[PDB]
Amino acid sequence: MEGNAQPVNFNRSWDHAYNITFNNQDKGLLPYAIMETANEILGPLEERLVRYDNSGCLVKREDLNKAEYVDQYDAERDFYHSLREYINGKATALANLRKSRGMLGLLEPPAKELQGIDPDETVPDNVKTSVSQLYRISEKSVRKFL
Amino acid sequence: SNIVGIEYNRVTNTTSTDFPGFSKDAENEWNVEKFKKDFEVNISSLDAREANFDLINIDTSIANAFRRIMISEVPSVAAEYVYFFNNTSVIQDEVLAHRIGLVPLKVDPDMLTWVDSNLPDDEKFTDENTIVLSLNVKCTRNPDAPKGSTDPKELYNNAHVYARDLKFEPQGRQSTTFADCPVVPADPDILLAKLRPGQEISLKAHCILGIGGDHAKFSPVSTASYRLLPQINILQPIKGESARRFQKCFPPGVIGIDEGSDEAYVKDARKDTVSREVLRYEEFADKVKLGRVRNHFIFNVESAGAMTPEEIFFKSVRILKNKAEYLKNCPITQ
Amino acid sequence: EPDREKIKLLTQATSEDGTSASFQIVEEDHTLGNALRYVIMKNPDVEFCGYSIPHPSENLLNIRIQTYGETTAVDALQKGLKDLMDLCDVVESKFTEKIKSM
Amino acid sequence: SNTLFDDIFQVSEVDPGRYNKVCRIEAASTTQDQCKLTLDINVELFPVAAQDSLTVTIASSLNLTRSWRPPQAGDRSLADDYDYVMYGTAYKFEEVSKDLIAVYYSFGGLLMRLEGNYRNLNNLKQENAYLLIRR
Amino acid sequence: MIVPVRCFSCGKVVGDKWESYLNLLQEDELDEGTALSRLGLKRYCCRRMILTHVDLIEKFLRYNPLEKR
Amino acid sequence: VKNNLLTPKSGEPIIAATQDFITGSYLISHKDSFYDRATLTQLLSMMSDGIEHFDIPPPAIMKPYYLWTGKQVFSLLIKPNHNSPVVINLDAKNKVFVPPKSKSLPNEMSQNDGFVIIRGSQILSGVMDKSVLGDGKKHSVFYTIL
Ligand SMILES: CCC[C@@H](C)[C@H]1CC[C@H]2[C@@H]3[C@H](O)C[C@@H]4C[C@H](O)CC[C@]4(C)[C@H]3C[C@H](O)[C@]12C
Ligand SMILES: [Zn+2]
Repeated sequence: MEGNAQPVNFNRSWDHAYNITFNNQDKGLLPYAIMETANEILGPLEERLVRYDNSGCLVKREDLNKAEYVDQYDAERDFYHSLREYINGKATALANLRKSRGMLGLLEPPAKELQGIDPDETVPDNVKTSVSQLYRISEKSVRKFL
Repeated sequence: SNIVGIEYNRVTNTTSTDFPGFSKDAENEWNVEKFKKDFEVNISSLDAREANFDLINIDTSIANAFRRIMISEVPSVAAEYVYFFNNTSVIQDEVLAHRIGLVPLKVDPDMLTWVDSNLPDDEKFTDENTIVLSLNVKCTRNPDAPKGSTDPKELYNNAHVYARDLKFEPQGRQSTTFADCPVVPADPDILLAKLRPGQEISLKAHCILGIGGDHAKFSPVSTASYRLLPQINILQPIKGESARRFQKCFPPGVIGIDEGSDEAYVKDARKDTVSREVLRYEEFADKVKLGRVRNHFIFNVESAGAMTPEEIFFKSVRILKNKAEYLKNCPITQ
Repeated sequence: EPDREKIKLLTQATSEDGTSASFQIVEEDHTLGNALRYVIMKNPDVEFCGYSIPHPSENLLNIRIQTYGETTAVDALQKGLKDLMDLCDVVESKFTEKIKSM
Repeated sequence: SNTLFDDIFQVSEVDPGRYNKVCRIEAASTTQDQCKLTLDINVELFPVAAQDSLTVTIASSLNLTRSWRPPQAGDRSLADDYDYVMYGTAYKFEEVSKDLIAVYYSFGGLLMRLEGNYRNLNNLKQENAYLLIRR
Repeated sequence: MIVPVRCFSCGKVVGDKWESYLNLLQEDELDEGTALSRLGLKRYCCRRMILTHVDLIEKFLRYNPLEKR
Repeated sequence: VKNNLLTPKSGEPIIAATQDFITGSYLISHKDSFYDRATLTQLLSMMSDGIEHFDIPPPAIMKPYYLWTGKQVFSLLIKPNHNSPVVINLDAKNKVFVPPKSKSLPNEMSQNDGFVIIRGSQILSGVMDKSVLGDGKKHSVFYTIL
């Protein structure tokens, strides 16, 4: 165990992944894209951990978190939740920065069909480069961290 | 700067900084003409057993190499094997052999040859590589000693076995080679043993030549060391009674007060053993600074008596040059 | 007749072009390694010269010389040995003339 | 150009605490209200006194085997008209407030914090840089 | 048991200074700190060699087995 | 010994720097330790028996002289050349940490080099002591490398 009563240290792993995948020519990710990449990686891992009741059949979604349906895999599930939360925190931080510089904070996906790089009315030489300097999370960085 | 600054709690600037790559100027390349112009030797004292001389504008590595080669690489002759006939003393045979091996012998090391170790003992020692010293002392009661005396020098005959009792026994051509320079100990008054009536010592010591690295008895120098030239800078004039106090922070001959201006000035920085006492007192802070010249070495080579200190230093320089030449002539095996 | 066992070139540490090398020298210690280090660092082409005694029980000395592309490490070592010889000759001459001066 | 940043600073405090060769100086920019500097300086090579004006610039190159080779003597360089050149890496860009960011440089363990409006600190790009200081 | 021939630290021969040191203490009535300096023992490593020496050979020789006591 | 660098009691390193190795490393990594190229090279040959190939980094001080800080010496100790794969990133507190003047400032801007930061393999701040090189702490250099 590499953490304080945790299997993995999230801060050092995130810093390691950011440093060893660093590239100034790599475009950063919007917060919803970071969340989507985290969900894409962590989906099948926590979906194969199906919850069965004591009888041996599937458990309804309304009562997944009840006490009598606690299985041996829950710790794993807990880990994944914490992992997602940590990544979400990073995305939230980026979103907050985008809300402090006058830009639009895309913590949630904008639309199902909306396309194109939607920052286009903000001046590129002033506010885009500043938020790129302060926070730049690439797909390679988050994939390496996961 | 080439001045090792001495502070109250630390020593600063102790490393040599004369090489290209220290700065963008890329100067201080190795030029043998510049080193020949800059290097200086000043002998201040030259006795038969001690030499004092300053090496100026030389690097620390070379002077330290000379010191190390003088201590542990210049060969000298000392007793190596001891054969005992009837040692009846209180002193054990091992102790007596060790003491006899520790005496310095006044033998020129260039008159001998290195002993081949892999040869057997029947033909290992010849007349070219072994000096034989015989000792034979028997102690008897003095028949006409004073009644009221208690000195063993008067109550007994040979109660004190000294190093001058080590007689030299020439073997073969050593009867002619060592005719004008007989083998005597360099310190004849070394007290080897003490006896009482009824005790006897008789032994033969085979003496070969070796280096100081193998054993400390083969080191030709009792001591051989250098020290950097001290340097005292008085940044502000020190007047009156404080100057007298400023005089008491140094050995007596180091600094003095001028009679006219009544201010202290450095008289002889060589006598200054660096005790940095003046750095204890707050009144002399920001008024005096101490240092040592990094490329100004004061060698003091004291011989053990076998041969002159200047010969020892010259042999050390020749040994370093021969090491470099031998490494240059060797082929590099992959 | 030449001493093949005196100085060796450790193949596993040298470079392909001979710019960087490490030499193992038998029956030496700091008294020669330090002098060689000081002399070789005065070569304008040498950017790395350092000696080491790996164990006191072994009478051995490993010296590493890394240069730029102008000269190989073997040439730097030979130049350093020759230059140390010249330094010893100059010191010898000055000392032997100041003895006869007084 | 090669010069990422250039300004003139007024020193307000020199803190040599627990060290004998390295002092931490605090400086405020002249003709720039929001620019502030906190820098570790080898005081023996470059002596700094309080209330002294000194020019600080940050460049990406001094030009006008893989070991580091010093430039040849006599080659013209940006370091020729400066008194103290350091080499280091930018490792942290953080925000102090709106319209105000801080950049952290580490020149082999000697730190520099440069705080100011992000209009002026736009050219710093989180890479290796040279810090040139003169009087 | 007997005065060592050489100083342990440097290597100066101090085995020939024992009798002279005893004579300067006994006959000339010199103090112990000046008799050492008069014999050329300047370094403290040589001074401790015969200043702290215990001459046990005289005590050991009282029990001579080769001669009635 | 290599497979048992960590005690099973807590997972912390148990085989690490002892006395007289922590002190020397602290004196090398002290803030007022500056070495020229000769002393740098001798130190680098002193840690590797004159065998390992070292890529000398550009110096931290350039205009007056060429001086390398001891933190660069330990950066070369962790990663000697480009062929070494060791790239470790960590942030840690020393045994004696004196917090900075302002609470807004980060931990590395403290007095007496309390906070150590390693990015890539360069030691950007802090000194090396029992917290970073010794035993008992999970943020040490050797623990990260292992
Ligand atoms: C085989 C080696 C011989 C070697 C040890 C002999 C042969 C040549 C000798 C030197 C020269 O005589 C010149 C000087 C004369 C002075 O009086 C004493 C010193 C002096 C430097 C000599 C020392 C020594 O005596 C040497 C080097
Ligand atoms: Zn002594």
